[PDB]
Amino acid sequence: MDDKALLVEVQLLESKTYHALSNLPKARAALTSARTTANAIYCPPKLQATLDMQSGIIHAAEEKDWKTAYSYFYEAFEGYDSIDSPKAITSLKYMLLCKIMLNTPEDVQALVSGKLALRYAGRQTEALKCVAQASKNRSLADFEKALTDYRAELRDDPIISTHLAKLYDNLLEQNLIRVIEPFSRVQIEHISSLIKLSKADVERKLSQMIL
Amino acid sequence: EVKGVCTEAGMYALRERRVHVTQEDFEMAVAKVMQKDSEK
Amino acid sequence: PKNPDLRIAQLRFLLSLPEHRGDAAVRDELMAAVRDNNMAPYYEALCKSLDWQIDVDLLNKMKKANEDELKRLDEELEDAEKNLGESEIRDAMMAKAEYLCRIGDKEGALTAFRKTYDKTVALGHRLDIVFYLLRIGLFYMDNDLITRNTEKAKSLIEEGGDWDRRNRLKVYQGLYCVAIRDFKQAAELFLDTVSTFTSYELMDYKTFVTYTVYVSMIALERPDLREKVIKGAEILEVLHSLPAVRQYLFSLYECRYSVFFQSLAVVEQEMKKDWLFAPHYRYYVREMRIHAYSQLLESYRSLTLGYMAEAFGVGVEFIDQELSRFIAAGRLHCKIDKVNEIVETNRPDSKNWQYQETIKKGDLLLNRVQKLSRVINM
Amino acid sequence: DVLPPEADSSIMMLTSDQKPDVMYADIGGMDIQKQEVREAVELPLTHFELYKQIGIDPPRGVLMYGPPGCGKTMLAKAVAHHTTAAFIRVVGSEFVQKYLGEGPRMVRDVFRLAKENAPAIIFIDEIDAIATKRFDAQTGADREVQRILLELLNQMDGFDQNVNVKVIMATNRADTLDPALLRPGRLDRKIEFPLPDRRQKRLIFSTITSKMNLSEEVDLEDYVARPDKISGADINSICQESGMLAVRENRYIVLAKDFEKAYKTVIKKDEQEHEFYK
Amino acid sequence: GGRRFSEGTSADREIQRTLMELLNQMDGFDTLHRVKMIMATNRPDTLDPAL
Amino acid sequence: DCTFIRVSGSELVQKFIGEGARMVRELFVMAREHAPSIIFMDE
Amino acid sequence: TPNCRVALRNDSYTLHKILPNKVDPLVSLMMVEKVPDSTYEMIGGLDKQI
Ligand SMILES: Nc1ncnc2c1ncn2[C@@H]1O[C@H](COP(=O)(O)OP(=O)(O)OP(=O)(O)O)[C@@H](O)[C@H]1O
Ligand SMILES: [Mg+2]
Repeated sequence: MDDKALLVEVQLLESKTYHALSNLPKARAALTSARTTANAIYCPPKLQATLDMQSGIIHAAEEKDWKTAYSYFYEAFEGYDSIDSPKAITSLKYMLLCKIMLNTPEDVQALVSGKLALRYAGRQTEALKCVAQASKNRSLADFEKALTDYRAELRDDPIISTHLAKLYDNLLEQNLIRVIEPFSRVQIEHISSLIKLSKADVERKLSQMIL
Repeated sequence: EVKGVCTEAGMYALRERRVHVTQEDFEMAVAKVMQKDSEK
Repeated sequence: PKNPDLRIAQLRFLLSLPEHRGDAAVRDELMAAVRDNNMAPYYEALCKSLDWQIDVDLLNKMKKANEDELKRLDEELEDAEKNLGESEIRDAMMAKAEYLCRIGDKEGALTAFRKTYDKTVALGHRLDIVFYLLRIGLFYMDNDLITRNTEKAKSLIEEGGDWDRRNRLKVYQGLYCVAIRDFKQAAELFLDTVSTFTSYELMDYKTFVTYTVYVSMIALERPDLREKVIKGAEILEVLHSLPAVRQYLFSLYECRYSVFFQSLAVVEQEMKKDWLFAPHYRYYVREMRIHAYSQLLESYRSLTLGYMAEAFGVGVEFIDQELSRFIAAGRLHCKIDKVNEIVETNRPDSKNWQYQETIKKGDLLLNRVQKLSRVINM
Repeated sequence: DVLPPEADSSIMMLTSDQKPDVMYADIGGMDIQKQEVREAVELPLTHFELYKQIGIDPPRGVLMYGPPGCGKTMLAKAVAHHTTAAFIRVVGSEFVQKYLGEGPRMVRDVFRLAKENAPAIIFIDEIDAIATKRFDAQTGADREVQRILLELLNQMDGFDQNVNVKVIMATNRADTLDPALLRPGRLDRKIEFPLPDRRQKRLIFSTITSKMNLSEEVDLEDYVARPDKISGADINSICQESGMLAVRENRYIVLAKDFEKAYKTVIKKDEQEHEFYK
Repeated sequence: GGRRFSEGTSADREIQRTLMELLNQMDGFDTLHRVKMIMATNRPDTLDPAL
Repeated sequence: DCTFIRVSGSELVQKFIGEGARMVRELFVMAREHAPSIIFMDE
Repeated sequence: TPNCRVALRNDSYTLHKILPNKVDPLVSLMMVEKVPDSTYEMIGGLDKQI
């Protein structure tokens, strides 16, 4: 029939529901069909940023290029700027979780201190600042209290529950070079005592570093 | 337009910092070059 | 044509060198030898074969058909020059000399390819002629003629992009650098495995995947195996159909050391019977053993030698004689003790071993130029 | 004896008090052209290897054109502010010097200065003073200009795809150009700056009126809704006039009555629209 | 001033060069500060729209 | 092997054919000197 | 040759030496226009018009 713009919506909605029902390469194609369809509409006034969000979701769902996936969540928030407050505040989460995944933890506070993001204050932007602060001081126990405080918005999203376990490994070795740094030969019984973690798993994890 | 598309397919590959041109870049290139065909 | 032509050279290897296995190989090659007009490349193969006493009419029915294609070229060369195209004599047999390249030997090919090289003003036929000269120079192992036209190939690609003539070309050095014992080049020429197409010579793409993984585990260390061939979706899913080679690569990565030797015995047996790795299959594992040894040995310092029996490979005395010959070889930096039953390692600096290879090349180039200046000037 | 290179016109854009300090955020609503001038000017300047690696032949020079007052001179100012390369800025009506042979010497030492210095960027404005169509080999004032164009058409051919010299050129009338200048190998990329209509129009009101008071209540969307063919060079003067209309009343805060008097003052079209036609 | 032409005579070659030098020196890459311009004509029909 | 000459009637070209070239036919002096030549014309 | 450069002394204007080959004006003409030099190998699907 006549329309073209509503085809973009139903292809984007199928792109939601193959990913959330755990089928990535079928969700990859249904996104691309919405990519090649939205390239012909003269006015995508608001649906562009809605497509720009899951242009970043599925492209970060395989974790190949976080830098270009960060560029999608920026534009999806620029399109959500000052016109749609529920969709905008979640767009702060996907850019700064990516930035901690990018391992530039100080730049998280540099954005939210910016005057465009000073307006969108709330609970979930504080859920990112504490975790960025936890990865800033580079400690395991600093990460744990930030999870337990803001669990209602941190450990609730269906992609965060996937991306926390990969971030935990990176911050495990980030505190592990921190405490090991100031010395020479040392015992293994103290580094387990200074991380509050076991000895057999640490020793294998230490062995992976020198390999 | 064939040399218009096949040159422009590199511009999609270069704007996402790839080094190989892929089959989804060509079909994204058709919908823009034929869009200008649909303009006047 | 030269497109099914490499399987012939594999089956000639399949004929002669497995000595007991010479019955079905002399049948299925003769299934293709005395058809498709092949005349020249199997006289001495017939000498390595049995008698096959009546081949005379078998040759006469084919050398006639060789002449039949040759005489219609002799009926073409006067009708093409009368009302000329772009020298349509040459332009006809610039596609029919590759027949004569397969049928006759290189001489009908080389005098006709260098003929038609000067005909076409664009490289798009020239650079395809050069791929023919490369391919016959692998059959007759023309190691001095491939050095000429490879530069003459590569000098053509710079004008234009020619990536179906560059990425195609990279496979040829990738098969040549693994023909010679040069593995850090062969994995580098096999770096892509993305633009590498479902070709004619590795008609399975998955056989190309086996060749690019067997060389990749030698050439590079593990900051790069842990990024490139463990994370490539182009390389994971093609060995996802392979139970052995997925296990063969990951056992070194997962530190499953005992099952590493198990599948290595399969591959090294397979590497013996494979063509083009059989010149260097005994060079492979002795580099893969010492690669497997030093990875485990450089993590610890006070490892006992009897720990490696039940966790790395059985036989304590088998570990004993094998480490004894590699420290004596001047590699595998550790120092085994005997009568308190422990293996102690060291860490030498990257000066003396870097110094050691310099004094080799300095003697070798001085060997070259001293011998040269005696020959020239009387 | 051989010399270091030298020119008088221009020198090298002295880099301290020479940037015209306009940033990318000033130019409101030019999303295609801000993006597409990047791919032709400074993205091959820095990321040269990807163009070499894919093999897509980066453009030598670019011709930007359109109706007057569409940010042609403005977008060149912002490129020169955020560059990392040398920027060479010439006016294209200074090659007509009085003495003969000055001009062809004046052309060839620009690119020699663009060679020796850097991976630089040449910017020539009002090429209509040089590149026209019609000539007359009887006057001498027209025999000179014909030798001017045969220099830079020769000098743009003397590149080897290795030096990173980009030539941005901007005109107002593309009709009075010889198509010898627009052959591939010399000028391959053509950018028009069309006139903004409504979607790009409301973005220009946002960036201009961000600086002034504009008290609290004055609407801007009620002026974007109207028709009638407004440039980008007069939306500035809608706001430039209305501020003076408030300063005249000794009133330092913009009212909504000021914008109504200022809108009908700038454009001043009558109708040209005898209604019985439709 | 003039408008422009499709280049009829040889004279208005070098006047449009003299005109386009004026257009650039007004607002091309220079802070045009404290320099006010006043122009007068009987008929503004024949003016270049770029001016 | 033909000297592919195209004419557009331009005037930068004009100084290499002749000083006034009151005809177009003065092109043939350069054409009959590269004798197996081809003249080309656009729309 | 007619239309060939020379060197030339200046005291007596005596001919000195042949100065090589400058240009044909036809060569400069096509050099200005820059036609896209092509071949049959880049012709896409026009076999009957060839
Ligand atoms: N975002 C904008 N888009 C378009 N024009 C703008 C914008 N912001 C300001 N302007 C105004 O447009 C005017 C024209 O700038 P510029 O000189 O670049 O246009 P132009 O196309 O070069 O016109 P001309 O060629 O006649 O000089 C500027 O003086 C400025 O006042
Ligand atoms: Mg301007």
